[PDB]
Amino acid sequence: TFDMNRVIDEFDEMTRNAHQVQKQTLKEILLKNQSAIYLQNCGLNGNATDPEEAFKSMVPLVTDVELEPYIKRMVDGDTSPILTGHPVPAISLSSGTSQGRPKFIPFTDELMENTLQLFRTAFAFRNRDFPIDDNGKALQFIFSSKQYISTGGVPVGTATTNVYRNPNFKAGMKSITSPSCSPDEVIFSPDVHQALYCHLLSGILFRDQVQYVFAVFAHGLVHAFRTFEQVWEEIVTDIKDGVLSNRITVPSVRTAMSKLLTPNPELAETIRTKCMSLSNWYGLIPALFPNAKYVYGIMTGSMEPYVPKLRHYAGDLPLVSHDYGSSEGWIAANVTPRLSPEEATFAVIPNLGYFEFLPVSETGEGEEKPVGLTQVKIGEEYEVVITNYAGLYRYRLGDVVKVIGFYNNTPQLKFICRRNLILSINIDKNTERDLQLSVESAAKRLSEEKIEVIDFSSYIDVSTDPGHYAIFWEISGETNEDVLQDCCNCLDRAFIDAGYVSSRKCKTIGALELRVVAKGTFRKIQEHFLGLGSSAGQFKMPRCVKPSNAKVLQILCENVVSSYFSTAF
Amino acid sequence: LPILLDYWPSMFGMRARVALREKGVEFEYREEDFSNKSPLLLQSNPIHKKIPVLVHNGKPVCESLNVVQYVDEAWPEKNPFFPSDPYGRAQARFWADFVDKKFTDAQFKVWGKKGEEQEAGKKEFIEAVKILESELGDKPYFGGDSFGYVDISLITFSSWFQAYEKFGNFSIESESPKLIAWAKRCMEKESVSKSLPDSEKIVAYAAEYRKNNL
Amino acid sequence: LPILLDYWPSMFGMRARVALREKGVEFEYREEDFSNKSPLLLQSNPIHKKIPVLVHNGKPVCESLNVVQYVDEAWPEKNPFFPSDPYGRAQARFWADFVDKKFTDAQFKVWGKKGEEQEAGKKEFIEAVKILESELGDKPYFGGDSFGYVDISLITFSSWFQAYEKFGNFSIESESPKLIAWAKRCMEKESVSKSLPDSEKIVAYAAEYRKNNL
Ligand SMILES: N[C@@H](CCC(=O)N[C@@H](CS)C(=O)NCC(=O)O)C(=O)O
Ligand SMILES: N[C@@H](CCC(=O)N[C@@H](CS)C(=O)NCC(=O)O)C(=O)O
Ligand SMILES: CC/C=C\C[C@H]1C(=O)CC[C@@H]1CC(=O)O
Ligand SMILES: CC[C@H](C)[C@H](N)C(=O)O
Ligand SMILES: [Mg+2]
Repeated sequence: TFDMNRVIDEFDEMTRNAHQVQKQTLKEILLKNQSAIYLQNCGLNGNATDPEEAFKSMVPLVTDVELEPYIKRMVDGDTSPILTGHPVPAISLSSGTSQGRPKFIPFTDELMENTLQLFRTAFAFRNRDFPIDDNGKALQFIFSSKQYISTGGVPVGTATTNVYRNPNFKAGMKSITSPSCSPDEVIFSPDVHQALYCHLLSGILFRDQVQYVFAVFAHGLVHAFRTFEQVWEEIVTDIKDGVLSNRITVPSVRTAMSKLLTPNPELAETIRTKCMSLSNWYGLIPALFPNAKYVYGIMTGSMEPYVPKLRHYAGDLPLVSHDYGSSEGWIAANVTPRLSPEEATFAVIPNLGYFEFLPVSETGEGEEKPVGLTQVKIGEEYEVVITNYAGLYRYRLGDVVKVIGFYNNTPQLKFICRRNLILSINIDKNTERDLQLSVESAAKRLSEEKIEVIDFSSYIDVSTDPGHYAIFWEISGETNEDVLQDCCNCLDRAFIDAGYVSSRKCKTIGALELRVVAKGTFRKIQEHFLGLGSSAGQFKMPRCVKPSNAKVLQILCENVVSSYFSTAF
Repeated sequence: LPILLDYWPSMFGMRARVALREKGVEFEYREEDFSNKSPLLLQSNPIHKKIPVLVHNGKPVCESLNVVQYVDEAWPEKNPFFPSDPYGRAQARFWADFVDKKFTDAQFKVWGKKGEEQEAGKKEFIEAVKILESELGDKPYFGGDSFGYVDISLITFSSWFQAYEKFGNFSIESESPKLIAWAKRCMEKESVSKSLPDSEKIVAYAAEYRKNNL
Repeated sequence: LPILLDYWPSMFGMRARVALREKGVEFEYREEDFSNKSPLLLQSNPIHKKIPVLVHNGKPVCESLNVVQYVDEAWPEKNPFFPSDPYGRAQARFWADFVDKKFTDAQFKVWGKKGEEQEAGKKEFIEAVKILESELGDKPYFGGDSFGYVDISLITFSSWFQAYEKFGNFSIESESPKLIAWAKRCMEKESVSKSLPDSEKIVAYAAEYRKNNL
């Protein structure tokens, strides 16, 4: 149960317990996971008076390629305990690409334990700095709307799907966050873009009591706000007569919204009078919820260009930055949320796992052994290696962080990265120029409708016979079935190589399936990626996904606004 | 060659069998007529008259846990069941004893009873199921880096997961894909490949046990 | 220093105490109001909330036979309760397992209940003390040539003998003498000489719970 003062004092106690907690964390991790096969290769049985030393002296640092076969084994019909243990409920994918190939990583309920405690922790620190009403709400542009089963029959996916569909999410987050504006259905609605507009709407419907605006990214907020600048005429009209726009066509959400709709003339007059005042949207974020005392986002790294427009969006509202870490292994919590975006430093939490940092100080790159958490010298930049329950043991994620200070007994971490740049020939191609090419040429059909395609990803299914490649699209707006059917056909027509033709024209692999998804899905992808515990080098996102990709994988399915195989063929 | 006093449906005997096979020994499997128990059985464990009972060199080892431990110690040269540390052996022991006490009784309720014991039995099944899953953290096996003592103790129950699946009117997998699936991974090794009798056979005779007494 | 969560009339706790004192370890004992179980104890076993519990190096050790096995494994250089052979270990384990089945239940039935339940329990315990008599045959101690695993396991039941003798108004000595005889024989070990509280009091505990449930 939530409290700020005790929770902060146990944090002061824990952070001060940084070495003790990191090592004990190792102990529970090894003891819980003694049976792992890599470990048998490694020669480890637990206990001993050199558990940490044995830890760093017996098993080599793993890479995604080496990880991929076993994890592949956990997902493709052989429910198999591997580099972690018990068959994981869901699986993850990290930024960059494993040889350009997709990457698969383990998930467990511990991700929820850590997630819950971290948000409780952070909300306590933030509300400490930024107090909120007990009876208010939070504008959360959050989404976890897609559920599907991988080929093996084991669910595979995103941190968000699992975090909001987890039985514990509603109960766990009810006390420590302000009541969500959006009905859980709209959040889990089969149409995310329609859900973004609706989310804007829901978010916009009780603002008098809003404590803050939420998106995990400054650019996320940027999307919601530019989109805000992309639909309020329609918004006022939809809400005005009490009849929602023809733009949204999914029944669960439509029925849900119509439950809360009636004709009200005046509000239009009001909304209309104020938003005109903005000189072109200067700091409208405070204006729409006049009482939020902050803007919650991740505004560093790949987002540094985006904070000013968010500031441009936020106006004079303070910018608070999100804690760092993922289900892959959480890392740090922002003890000092009120800090400026250009100086945001986040405090590592000790039991999330056991991490080590690989230095860069020789030239580029150099050869120094990984050293202890506080052993890391101030001011220099170290890449991050982590051992946790996330199934990832001693793995090189290849991204650099800089330590600038210490909170109590723990270090403070800052990031300046962009992309985790080590790339090798990818197999989920269809040369990326061609994948991008396909999206570009086909999307022109969607470009006739005053909307430009935003982002995309592709998939390969070995379950179906013949297997069908699945391409997904993030876009500016809603359109009917015919055009997207033409778009699928066009993607098919687009990969110009002699091979794709030999196959598909032959029949050995099925008609390319265009499962047009909804907007923000890639945005979610970005949002979980930059946030992962490592360093800011986490945004060169994967184009095509094979059996081994996962984070785009829960996202692809339930919210397929349109799922169609080529009319051609 | 070692003589295994075993029963076709008995889980624990299945543990014995999976253990000897997993390690790397060639032994003889003996089925039994409880109606007409063999002279060897009656001499080997007269009071209990229960299986498993392995006669090795002329020395009979009853009990599945006792027999798996025995397979381990008489022949501990390649695929060791227990971890080297005493506390580790301890964890395997505590957990194996665990599948064998509360879990066993409850599943016993899930296939052999009616009325309230059935409903109670299913509930205890889930509550128990999460706990074993809960201690697991995320461990591929239980006893050692590969096949283990606790692992040996609970694997035979993999056969019974299908029975619980329909008879218990429950899904051990939808709520806990983890355990049954763990068993599926454990079904790639030859030991469980041939040790555990067909899932369908176990379920049908189980229903039959229900038919024979009221 | 090792710490033990113990109950004054706990044969189980006594299993632990006899074992630890037996090897050669200085330790601490803490009595438990089971009505209010200890934070260290609840931490040891959150669900069972059952003793005896030995804590070493920060790890709670649970279950009686497990605790004694823990005793042998904890300091493997001076006093072993087990014989060198694997089969011997198996015989001892088999017998200790015998100690925990119809035997615990049997005494539990005689001191525990009355009437219809009582006689069933009476014949069960006499029969059990008798089979025990048969396996004992001659040995000073069953666990092996010297004080062993099982010795610690079932010697502890002897203090309750007074209770069983009076409640069922029996005299287990005439039908099976060597058991009780050997029991006070084992009383000589410094392991059980101090760990186990007096019989009149245990019997008294038996008087008190019997007083409540009538
Ligand atoms: N806890 C014992 C169980 C022994 C047991 O109860 N066996 C049962 C069936 S597996 C038996 O032999 N019943 C005799 C009968 O059915 O007549 C073990 O670990 O083996
Ligand atoms: N198998 C356990 C059983 C021990 C046992 O029965 N302990 C009793 C002491 S009389 C107990 O803790 N009862 C507590 C309760 O009923 O919750 C062992 O031998 O350690
Ligand atoms: C601990 C909560 C789990 C996810 C929290 C996420 C949000 O929804 C805001 C930030 C955070 C993204 C990140 O910290 O990596
Ligand atoms: C709450 C979910 C967070 C943002 C996670 N990193 C995700 O984006 O899936
Ligand atoms: Mg995401």
